[PDB]
Amino acid sequence: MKGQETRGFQSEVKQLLHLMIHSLYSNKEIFLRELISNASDAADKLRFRALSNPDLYEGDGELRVRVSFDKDKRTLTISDNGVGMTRDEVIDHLGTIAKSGTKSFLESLGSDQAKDSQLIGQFGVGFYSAFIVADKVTVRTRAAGEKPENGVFWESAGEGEYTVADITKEDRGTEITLHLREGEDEFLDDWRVRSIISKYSDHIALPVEIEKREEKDGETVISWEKINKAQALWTRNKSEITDEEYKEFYKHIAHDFNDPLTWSHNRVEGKQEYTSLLYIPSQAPWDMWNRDHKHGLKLYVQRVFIMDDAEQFMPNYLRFVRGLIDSSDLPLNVSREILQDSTVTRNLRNALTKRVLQMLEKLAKDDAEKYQTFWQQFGLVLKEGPAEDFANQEAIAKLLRFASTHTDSSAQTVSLEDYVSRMKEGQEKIYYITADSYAAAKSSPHLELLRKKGIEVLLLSDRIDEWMMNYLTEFDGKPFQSVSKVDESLEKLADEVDESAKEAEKALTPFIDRVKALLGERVKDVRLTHRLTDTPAIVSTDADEMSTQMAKLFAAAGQKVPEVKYIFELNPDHVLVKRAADTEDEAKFSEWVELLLDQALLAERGTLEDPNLFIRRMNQLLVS
Amino acid sequence: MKGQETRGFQSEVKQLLHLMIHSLYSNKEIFLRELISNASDAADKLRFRALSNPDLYEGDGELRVRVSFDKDKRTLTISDNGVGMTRDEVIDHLGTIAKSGTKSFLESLGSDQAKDSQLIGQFGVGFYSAFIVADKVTVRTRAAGEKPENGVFWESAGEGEYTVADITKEDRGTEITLHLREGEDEFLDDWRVRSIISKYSDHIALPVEIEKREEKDGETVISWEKINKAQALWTRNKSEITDEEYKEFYKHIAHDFNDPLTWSHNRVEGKQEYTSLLYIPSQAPWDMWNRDHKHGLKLYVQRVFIMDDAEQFMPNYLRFVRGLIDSSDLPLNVSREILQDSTVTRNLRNALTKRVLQMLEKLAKDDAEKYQTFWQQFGLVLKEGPAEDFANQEAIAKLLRFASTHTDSSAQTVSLEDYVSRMKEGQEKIYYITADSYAAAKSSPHLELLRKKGIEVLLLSDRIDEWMMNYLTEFDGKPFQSVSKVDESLEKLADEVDESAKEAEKALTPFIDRVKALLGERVKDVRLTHRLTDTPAIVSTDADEMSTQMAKLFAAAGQKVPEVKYIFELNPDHVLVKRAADTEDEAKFSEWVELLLDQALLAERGTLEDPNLFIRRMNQLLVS
Amino acid sequence: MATSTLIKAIDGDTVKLMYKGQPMTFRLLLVDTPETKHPKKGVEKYGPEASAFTKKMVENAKKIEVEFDKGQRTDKYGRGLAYIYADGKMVNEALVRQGLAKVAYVYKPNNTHEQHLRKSEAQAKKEKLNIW
Repeated sequence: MKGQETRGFQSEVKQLLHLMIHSLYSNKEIFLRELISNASDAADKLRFRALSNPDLYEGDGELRVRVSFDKDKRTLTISDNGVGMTRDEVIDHLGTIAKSGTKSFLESLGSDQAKDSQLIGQFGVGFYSAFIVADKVTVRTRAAGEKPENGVFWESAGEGEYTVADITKEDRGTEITLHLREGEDEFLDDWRVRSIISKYSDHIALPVEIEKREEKDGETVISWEKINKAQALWTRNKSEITDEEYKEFYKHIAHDFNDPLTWSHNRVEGKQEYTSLLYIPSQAPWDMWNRDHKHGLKLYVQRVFIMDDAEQFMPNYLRFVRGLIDSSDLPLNVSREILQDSTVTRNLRNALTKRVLQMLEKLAKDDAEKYQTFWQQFGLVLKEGPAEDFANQEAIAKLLRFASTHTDSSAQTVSLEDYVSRMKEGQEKIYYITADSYAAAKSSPHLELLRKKGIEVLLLSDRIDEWMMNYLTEFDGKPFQSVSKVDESLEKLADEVDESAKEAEKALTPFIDRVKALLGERVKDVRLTHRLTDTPAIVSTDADEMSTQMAKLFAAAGQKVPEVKYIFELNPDHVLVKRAADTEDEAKFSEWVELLLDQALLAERGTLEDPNLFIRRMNQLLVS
Repeated sequence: MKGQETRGFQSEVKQLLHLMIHSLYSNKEIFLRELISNASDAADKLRFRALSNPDLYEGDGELRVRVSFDKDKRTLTISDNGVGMTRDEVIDHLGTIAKSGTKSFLESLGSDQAKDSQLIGQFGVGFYSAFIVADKVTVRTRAAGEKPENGVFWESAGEGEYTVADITKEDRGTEITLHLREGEDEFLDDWRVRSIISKYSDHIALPVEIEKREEKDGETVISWEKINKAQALWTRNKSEITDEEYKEFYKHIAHDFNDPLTWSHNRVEGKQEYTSLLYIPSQAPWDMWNRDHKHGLKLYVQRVFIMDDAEQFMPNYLRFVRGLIDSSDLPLNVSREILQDSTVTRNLRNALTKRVLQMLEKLAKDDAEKYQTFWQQFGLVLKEGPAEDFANQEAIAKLLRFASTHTDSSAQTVSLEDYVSRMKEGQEKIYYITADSYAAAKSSPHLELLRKKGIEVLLLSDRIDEWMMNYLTEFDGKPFQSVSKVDESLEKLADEVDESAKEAEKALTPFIDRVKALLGERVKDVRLTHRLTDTPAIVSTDADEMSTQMAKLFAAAGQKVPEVKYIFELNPDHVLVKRAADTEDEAKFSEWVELLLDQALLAERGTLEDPNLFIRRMNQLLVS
Repeated sequence: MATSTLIKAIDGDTVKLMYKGQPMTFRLLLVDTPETKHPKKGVEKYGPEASAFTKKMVENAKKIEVEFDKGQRTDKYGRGLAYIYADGKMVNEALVRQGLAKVAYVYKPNNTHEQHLRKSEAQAKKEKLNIW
């Protein structure tokens, strides 16, 4: 018996506070998971640096991570023979996880400790999670190959401080003795540690061995038996790999801990032989629009590590992809400038571009809810897609999700695919209403006309959607119906006008004469017609913005065109013109009339002859 | 300069088109003016070259122009003994009047060919006028010091093309042979031509002789009779010069054909020998706001031309004053550098500026008509006057004319001295108001408070006035005052703003937080400033259009720049912002804030990004 | 969700096709097959509106660039001298010292006091006696 009565948890902004949501993980053992994940990236750094100096092995070639456990003192001791950590990698990173001032980018200049967000994404997760179940975490590390006396002692019990002291350890790699709290004996029980280790260690290439100690009379046999499959997730059989081992390997190679929506483990041989394993994050990275990486693929050449977070294997449009790539054909002496310049990496990243296409298209058809999560985190990124490659824009348009009139929500749940299913009989034209603001899309009157006839509309309300609009003129052999104008097609059909009848027009005739002679030659003509809408005044146009774009049109007078002075039309019935008609007094008659004028001009230009004429009359009727 | 590639037909009225229309002049014989004009300045350029080397006279000590006429062949040959015209001085001059591609200053850089319009102002009038009476114009020059073998040929029938070649002309100077049109035999009559010689040449320094030959049976007698006095207008008796000679000589030295408003012919004799002759133009020259010169006087030293467009004798304050100054005191070998730095030439410029003071202050009382025409064309530049010299500030303020609420005309006629009489009992302060545009500022009805109080306010819609006024703090004891705004925004120190201080700011801090998160990145920054005023909010700027015209101010993003996103500062005290803070409702909260945003934005841009949204707001709130 | 028809249509005024960007990024995505360029347009219908109320506003003037008339003139004479050259001797900012602008305003005072007292003396006279 428990009884889950009531709930409620709403928290956003700042990475650290979002880490604390899945810090608990409903497991606690997420600490041991992430701890060995750093020992995997330590083994990575070692095998890379071993290409520049094999002295790092110190003779001992056994690269492994060993977990020993004690009941008496209550200490869980995880010790890898990786690169370890230098005095730098401890003080300049673990110190910046404690009190220093990394903030989000940096306390002072906002640049120096900019590259600690990547480092907190990995090591920062294991830090707090360790202290969830550990009373004390003692890190006694030593850099492999480098002098034993430059070994680093580190101590904290979870406070915003660190006790750092230089010690000697002839053993290379990192040795972390976590004094677990009394009660956390589970992580010190053999069977439990077996299940815990295996769950993540199977994604890890580095053999994770355990203290199989037999404590018998005289026979106190200490043996180290590997609980992991001891095989790198990209090179082992996809049949042996379960879906979680992918999700868990992501957290290592991405320097993260979130659950990826989907992945793509494909091997491609030929001239360019590589094994690719890409993923799709459930989060938008902090550094998405920053000049540093949080996207990228960990470069391996022939199962050996070179560099992490290498975005050089992925186009900037596909920056949403996170994973790794093991090229067996690529040079082992390769560098980031080789990756930027050399043609082999250009053809390699284009060979990875298609792995992205399959992974997205699948996720789209498979689970559009996960693809909706992807789209609301990485939409702006994929919006560059149809705007670059207009050739395959139809194929990318299946991936494109827009906000529509299907709901009054800002959620881009409706697709061009969804719309194909929503299409009416005879409908060859997909109706679009475009705006750089969501509230400006909601300022559209054309919506009421679509509402009456029962045909569906896209509410384009994003910044970079206008860039794709330069190319996205057709999808699936079906053109778009742009709301670009209202036209004189309804010329003599203007009878369906509520009750704006000739009774009103008899009272309009003196009003017409007064307005035309009040405005004079700054307007072409003031015609009183029956446009309903919430707009009290609207204009009629001849050609391109009346005449603001052509040859003959500017050949009329040159200066702005005389014809361009728009045809000032009003709604006699609408309360603004009606309250303007109630006011016969010249001062306030001209206040209303010239207001409605520059309002209509503002609608068909965006710019005014006199902005201050308008802004006086506009703000004055709002205030007085 | 190496132009080419410039295809863009858009030129009308600007100089050349306005020249051709009034180069007809209903007169025809206006050609004969410009021919002798070019002959006088040519002989005067030989006088300048003679200072640089006497050998360039080619043996001729007597420099004059000799008109001759062939009645039968219908060709009129005006040949001067001037400098002539060098080969490049024919090609890059007459050729640029016919076919080249000068645009205005240069099609390429807009600088190199800027001295084309200087030549078109005189010789372009002479070109058109010539082809009115002439079917064909054939130019044969030979430059001073250049051997007869380097004689130059130019030929055109009035087309958009020319024929330039090298010929032999043993005579130095210029030979203009106009083949008159069939019927135009009027200008082949000796008595006719001599009457037209005297009519123009009388105000010209260069002796104009005519071919008096007696070609009888066997008797080929040849003589030359000078019809002109052969003395300079400026050096001849002031009372012997008629008004018409001043007016037409203005047109000569101004490179124009309009009438001057007024003039002043003076001579100064004794210690410092200089004759001064200044004219006031009726129309603003094209160079008024351009980087090449037509402002200033013509420098002569002892009836010898040195340089045209010499603004060394006349400041930017009087740049519009066009005429000339001859000095028998200053050196013949005087340099453009000596003209700026020398004390003798400073005394020249000082006496000339004071002589224009005597002309302008007279002209105010002499003809308020011509003085009002003067100020509305030239007073924009004259307005630098006080705000460059504090010593004469009061005496320049006597020349300063502004606009005031005397009349709703944009004609700036009213002086400060006028305002001093026009002051009321206890009206010690000169009420002024600066503006961007007269029509814009006139649309403001707030000034009706000053109407009923019976105060008059200075209307300022100039560009440079806002700077000039910074020193124009007081005139005649009366201190100037801005009625732009004053209130409790400072009252004692800061916070004396009704009571909008810390207590308000407790509610304003989560308000700023909400607004900046609502707009996201649409705006740079949003503040609550306690400028009480009668306006709800105001946007602030760094530089021009915030940042939409400078290097760093475009090098930020590259689109419309994050800097260009205006700083939105509201008054929390204002009743509309009280109602905006009273609104907890999401859609209406944002609507109020964004109303004041696009309100202030439209006041500083004259343009909205998405107009329909802001219009829909005023429509809804006013229809209700 | 979908409101009966489909469309949650809302307020209306005017419409414009959004645009500001066209040159951006580099070139690298899928393959060669260039053909998605074929637009369309059309409009032929108008509907009614339901917006009719009258609220109250809070009267107050408005600031900006200001110029206008009155109807008034008169003149003087005296002073007159000129010599300068546009350089940078008196190129600087200041303007205004102090002024009036006391046109009109509505002042609202408030203050109250009641308060009272009572106090009086009495007239005590002396007795008189006379004899023969």
